[PDB]
Amino acid sequence: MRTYTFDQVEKAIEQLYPDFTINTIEISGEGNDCIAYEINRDFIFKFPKHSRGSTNLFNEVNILKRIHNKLPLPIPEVVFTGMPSETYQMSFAGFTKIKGVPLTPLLLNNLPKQSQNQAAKDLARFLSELHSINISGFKSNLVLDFREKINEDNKKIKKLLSRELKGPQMKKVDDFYRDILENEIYFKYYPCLIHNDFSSDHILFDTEKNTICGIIDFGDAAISDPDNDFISLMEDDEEYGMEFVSKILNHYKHKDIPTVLEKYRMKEKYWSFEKIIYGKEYGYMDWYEEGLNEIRSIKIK
Ligand SMILES: Nc1ncnc2c1ncn2[C@@H]1O[C@H](CO)[C@@H](O)[C@H]1O
Ligand SMILES: [Cl-]
Repeated sequence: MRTYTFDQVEKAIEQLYPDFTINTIEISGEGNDCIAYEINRDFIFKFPKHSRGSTNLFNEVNILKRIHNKLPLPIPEVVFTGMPSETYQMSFAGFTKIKGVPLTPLLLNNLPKQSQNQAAKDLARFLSELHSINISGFKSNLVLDFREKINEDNKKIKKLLSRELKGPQMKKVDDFYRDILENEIYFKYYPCLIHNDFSSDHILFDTEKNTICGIIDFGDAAISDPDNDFISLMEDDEEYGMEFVSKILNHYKHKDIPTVLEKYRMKEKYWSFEKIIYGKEYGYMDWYEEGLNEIRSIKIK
């Protein structure tokens, strides 16, 4: 992973946009892929920590352009873009800053009921529109076929762990994957554009009006199961929990809530495997070793 000096950030931007005066530059936050810099309190510029992150940033730029002006909450607008090199598909990008603070579960549960309900309705409406966007222009690098993802994961896990697990432990890994694969419910969805990291840290809130004022972080958006964007809201402490999320599902007119729950339960168990792979694909040994220990020692449905 690479980090950046403030000077490097300013030089990179100067190279392609020499007429843009930078007065203020501060780190705004940081995810798996990118470090974010707030520039002139007007813009957020993302700089990739690594190649994989850069490809995600390239995709985020492409998606945000394709959906500009289509959705009923504000989303970042692409204003500046960097260049490809032998290392990065895109060396940086600058988006409009969306104002607001994350709608944390704490903040949400302290709102008056009327604003909680309005927030659930505004989310459903946003997701209905997002999930309705015409996907036919989106190439295969943006398509995340869940069955292919599960089979490809099964193969990455075997390749990574065949020297790390004993016989019965790998047996339990095969039983687990066989069980998921034989359940049709995970695989029969109508593919749609999904945010795919749809959680409270990415939902921005205006406390003067008590209304959601933006959705951010599209670097994982992909063509996939629309249910992914309800399950990412559901974790009982970390996120909103079921009472709130069923108001979103009801506003969205979801026809099959129990399927949403079943997907959520499966994704809870699936986390150990995600941790191994993420471990290696994003260079986080801590996750790797945590996921390995869980496969080694603990029951998995
Ligand atoms: N366009 C934006 N407007 C407001 N905050 C942003 C924006 N983009 C990124 N951020 C912040 O920097 C982090 C990493 O992208 C985000 O989760 C958020 O904290
Ligand atoms: Cl469209």
